[PDB]
Amino acid sequence: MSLQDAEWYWGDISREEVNEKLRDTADGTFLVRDASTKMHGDYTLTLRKGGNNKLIKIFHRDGKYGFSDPLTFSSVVELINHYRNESLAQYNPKLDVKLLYPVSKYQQDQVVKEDNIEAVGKKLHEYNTQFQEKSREYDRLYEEYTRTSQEIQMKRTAIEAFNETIKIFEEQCQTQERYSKEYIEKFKREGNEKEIQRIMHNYDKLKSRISEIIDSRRRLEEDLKKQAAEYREIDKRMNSIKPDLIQLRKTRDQYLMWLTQKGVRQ
Amino acid sequence: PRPSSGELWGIHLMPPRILVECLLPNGMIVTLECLREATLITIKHELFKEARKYPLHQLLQDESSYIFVSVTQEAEREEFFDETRRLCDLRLFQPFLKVIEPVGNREEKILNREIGFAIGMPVCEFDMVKDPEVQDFRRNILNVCKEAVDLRDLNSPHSRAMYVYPPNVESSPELPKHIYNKLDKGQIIVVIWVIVSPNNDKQKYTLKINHDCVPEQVIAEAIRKKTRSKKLSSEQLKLCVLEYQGKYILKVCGCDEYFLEKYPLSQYKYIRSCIMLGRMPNLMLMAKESLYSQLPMDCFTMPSYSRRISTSTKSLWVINSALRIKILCATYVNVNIRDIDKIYVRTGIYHGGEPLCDNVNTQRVPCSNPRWNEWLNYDIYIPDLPRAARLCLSICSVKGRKGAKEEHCPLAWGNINLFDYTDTLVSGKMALNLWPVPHGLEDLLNPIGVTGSNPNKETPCLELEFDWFSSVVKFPDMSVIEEHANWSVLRENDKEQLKAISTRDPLSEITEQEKDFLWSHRHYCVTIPEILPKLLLSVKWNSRDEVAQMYCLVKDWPPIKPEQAMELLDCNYPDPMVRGFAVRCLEKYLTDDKLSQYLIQLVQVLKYEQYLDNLLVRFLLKKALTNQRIGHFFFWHLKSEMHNKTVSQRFGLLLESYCRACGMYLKHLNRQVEAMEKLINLTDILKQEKKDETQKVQMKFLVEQMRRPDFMDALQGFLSPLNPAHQLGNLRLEECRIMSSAKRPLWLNWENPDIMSELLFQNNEIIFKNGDDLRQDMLTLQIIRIMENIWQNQGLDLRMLPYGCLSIGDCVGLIEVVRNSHTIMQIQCKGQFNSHTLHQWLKDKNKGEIYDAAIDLFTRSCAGYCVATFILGIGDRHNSNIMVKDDGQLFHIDFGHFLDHKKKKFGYKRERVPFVLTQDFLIVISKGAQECTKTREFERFQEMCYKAYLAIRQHANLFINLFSMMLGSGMPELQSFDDIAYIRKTLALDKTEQEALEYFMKQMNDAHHGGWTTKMDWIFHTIKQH
Ligand SMILES: Cc1nc(NC(=O)N2CCC[C@H]2C(N)=O)sc1-c1ccnc(C(C)(C)C(F)(F)F)c1
Ligand code: NA
Repeated sequence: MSLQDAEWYWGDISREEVNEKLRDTADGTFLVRDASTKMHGDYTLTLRKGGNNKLIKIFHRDGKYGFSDPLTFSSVVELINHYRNESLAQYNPKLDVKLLYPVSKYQQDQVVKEDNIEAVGKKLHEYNTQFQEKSREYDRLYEEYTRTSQEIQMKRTAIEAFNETIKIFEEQCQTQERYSKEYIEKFKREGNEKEIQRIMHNYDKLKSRISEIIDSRRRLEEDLKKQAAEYREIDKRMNSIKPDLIQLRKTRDQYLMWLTQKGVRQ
Repeated sequence: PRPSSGELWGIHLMPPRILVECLLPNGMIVTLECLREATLITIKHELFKEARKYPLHQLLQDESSYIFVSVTQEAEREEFFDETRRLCDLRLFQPFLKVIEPVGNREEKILNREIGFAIGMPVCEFDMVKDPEVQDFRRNILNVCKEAVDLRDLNSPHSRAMYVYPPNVESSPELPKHIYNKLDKGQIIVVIWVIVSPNNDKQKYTLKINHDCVPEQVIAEAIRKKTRSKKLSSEQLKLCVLEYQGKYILKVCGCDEYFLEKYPLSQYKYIRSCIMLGRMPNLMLMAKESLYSQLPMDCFTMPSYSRRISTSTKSLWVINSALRIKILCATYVNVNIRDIDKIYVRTGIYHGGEPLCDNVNTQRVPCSNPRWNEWLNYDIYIPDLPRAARLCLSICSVKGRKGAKEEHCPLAWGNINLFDYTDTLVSGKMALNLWPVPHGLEDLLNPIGVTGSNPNKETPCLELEFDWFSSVVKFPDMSVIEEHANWSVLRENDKEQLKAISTRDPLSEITEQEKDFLWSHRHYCVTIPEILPKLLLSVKWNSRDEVAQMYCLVKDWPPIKPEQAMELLDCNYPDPMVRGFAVRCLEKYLTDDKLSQYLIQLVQVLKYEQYLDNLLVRFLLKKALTNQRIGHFFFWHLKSEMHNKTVSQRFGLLLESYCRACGMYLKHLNRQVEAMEKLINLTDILKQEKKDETQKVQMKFLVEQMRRPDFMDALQGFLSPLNPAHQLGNLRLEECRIMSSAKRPLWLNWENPDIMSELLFQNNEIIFKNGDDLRQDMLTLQIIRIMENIWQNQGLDLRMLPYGCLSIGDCVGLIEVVRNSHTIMQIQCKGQFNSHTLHQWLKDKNKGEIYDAAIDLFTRSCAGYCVATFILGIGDRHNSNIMVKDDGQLFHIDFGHFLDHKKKKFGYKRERVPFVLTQDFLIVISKGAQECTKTREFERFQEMCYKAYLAIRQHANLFINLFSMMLGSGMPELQSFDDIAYIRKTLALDKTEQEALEYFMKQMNDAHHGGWTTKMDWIFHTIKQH
């Protein structure tokens, strides 16, 4: 009856705040708040239906409140309890998602244990100190993540480039093998030994070059494996921190709300 | 942690001599020692001289029979046809060159290299790709290229000149009265300059003409004063005027900006600026031919890929089934087994940002074994699927440790179009490589995110299977849909409410009552066409019955203002008819001026397109290829994001077509890109190898490098990417330096090669910055410019200073230097500073009669930044990020945070006043008065602020829309509509206008501790005083 004391009456919280509370919740989840217009006596009902938050205006004129044209209810609490037992079919022929699960403010005031303003103020400090610290670390991690991602991309391109390079030096061998075959045969017959050695010497030079390039690629293949492992480990660390960080902020954010709550207001 | 991007792989700069392995056609290998700056002509010549000493020499042809081929850092095997290029500029992977005989299509190979250089990617990669959609795009987009190139040569030379040098003009001729009153009897003094032969003397004629004079008339007027000393019959005279009126064209002195078009002179942005500033316009007259000879001949070739060979149907509406999708398995996830309990796959069916039914999870399974084999049922009927329907999924982790409370975090996400670009309903098995969760995104899905498989194939891979109807299923054609709508079949109170709903902002809450109300009255809605976005959101997009009906409305819908039409291109309106409609509005009503102004956003919403090929991309490309000022920024906004793998396939395909058809501008863009790449390499050396060294040592290294011939070539004689109308000539090496700031920015200066450069733009000073993300500043500066324009058009002269800021790459950018301006901190540090130091400084700089003007300028500038930074919620100002010009103009620099950023990490719900006017500023504004808030000057400043605030508030739609279009942009500070909710608060959109002003006054008082008064009564807001 007391609308101020109503479980689902949250007052002046913004649409966004309601979105957070209705995030990924089951159909039938509802709460009532002041209209965004802040007009003194209009309230807005927010109902969860089919993955979406509905906004349903609650019309306030003369003595009675309601959705549709015939203001049939004399108080706000009347309407919600009379939509809490039944379906929504009498606001609209369609719909009929009722009103099932509310959003209570009392399970939320559970999480601030302390009564006095000093204990709450001390804990707010602690959480907020932990929060900025953990945020800073998550951001450091995300830069390392980003840097590493780039470096891995660079290295992958560079391994490809090694591949192309190596093929080309291997084609040079093959090209040398084709031409020089007939020349060394004939050269032997013409009795020139050290000309043969010059050809073989260039061929040795080419093949050892190939060995260098292949081993240099081999090394870069190693470095990539290592970094690929570090990248996944940075991803692990971020996935542990992230959920704890969100919950940490949500705690801090309501200690601040609690601190505001018993504290001098306009 | 230091791989190197430079002249070779793993090295930033080649040493002055370098050994280079040369592979001859006979199989031999020769090691040649080369100068790092040597050209290929030289290197080839040396090689073939040396090759005489090696075996099998006789099998070698003439050295002019061969070119060099090698592997580049992009892993392309590249043939070097241009032998004038220096070795150090080749981007070799390793120092070797292979001798080959040139083959294939030489002109196409050369064009493709130039294209690939511009866009940062070899275009051969495109030929590889298997996706039908990609190859279809590359082919069909050629229609748009040919259309534009024909529409270019139509009228030649004039139409080609209009392309290269478009009119830079306001969107309307009409003059605000604060501008008009600056005119003397509706007339403007202009100075026309001519360069006269043989000796190129500069002669000055001064004219007084009607502001609305067409440039042809201005030329005739100059002809009149010129031939006036000579006396002649008024018949021969104006026959002489007529005949030679069109033998000349007008140009701005100092930059390449032309008036080629019959717009009124005061409509050209340069002239309009001159008027508002009481600056003398200086124009240069020249013969029409000396310009049209400058014009390159642009020719467009069909590419070879337009010449190549390539590779049971049921309606979606006859399929009677519920939507059913199967999650099979994921390859891996990165999770710490000890920190999480189980993992699972979240899914949803989305149209835009809205679910079409509620979300559905698979079951939870152990981290170590990501397998489901689960058919998920969705509550929707396959015929009820809208054309834009997407599948949005994520692999999520769940941790159950504290009481009954759980922590759900997304590991990876992906989105899929339920229909492909041929309108085929997807079916069968599908494999999706997933994407990293965007920084700051806490939601379990990411429907805003792009569709498609992550091109990186070492990523979590999620196998899916869609249902098969034993036929290929297509979306029903328009004829069918159109028919089904015909198969369906108070007023003053209603009319007012309808209007009243249409006057609200995009992000205004719309109740279920109002949706039904809107939908019911939808036919009358056409009477107020701009209600459309709101009517579209009232539609139930999971019912084919309502959509079919809405399609018939759209077909016949009256166009709406571009500023409104643009909302329909944001992430909330995925439907292809709706977007089509929006684009046809831009076609009819969007001036090139507005298109340039909003280009940043229009490019960004391209990320929201379901398919490569769409009306929006064709329109933009077309505009980009018929206007080169649009073309310039079109290119740099796309290229700056090419490092980002979400968009790089799309943008690279768009950049390729653009570079094919853009003509000779490609040569200029490549010169710009080459110049930036030397600046990136240079600053990478400074930030990596030289990172521990003194400024003095670093300054010695910067100097020695800038004198290098290959560096001079690249950094001299190109167009400025900030304003391509500014030509960058020779470096002034003595004014170039590394700034003391942390990321080691470079302060650069160039000669203006313009012959008239003394009159305006004598210095081009640019800060090149590598290592900070400039996208947020760039947006902010753009918003400031759009604000300044709004105010001017209302007759409010509030002089902002949106300096040039351009992001060219990943965390790399250019800032335009503002001349003769210093920070407040710099000021306080010369001339011991009390609160009066600033006003004293500004006094010393303006003495005598010009003193008042400097105060006036500082006051107006002040007002504008006070209002804008309030509205946008800029990072807090201080003496280091606020600057002042010697003539008194005040402006802000280094924005770098805005909107709700502070609320996220401190949890305080408040609106900051970022710019709080310290006594120092009040003193200046009050001309040194003892009590500063009581002066009439300060009342005047207040009214300015008030006016400025309500003007922007009146335009709230525009700004909100512009921000909405940035949501998928990757800016951590703007990630969803909640970030935009901030400006709804600072603009008090949920209040009345009078309430909003009261609110703005209150914010100023709370921040300044009193002193903001009202010239109005509390009740009616009517003038009481005076
Ligand atoms: C628009 C603009 N104009 C300037 N002008 C001068 O600095 N001048 C002008 C002459 C003397 C000298 C000075 N004030 O000492 S600085 C500047 C600017 C804007 C935004 N950021 C920056 C930096 C330095 C923070 C950045 F980002 F580049 F690192 C500079
Ligand atoms: Na000059």
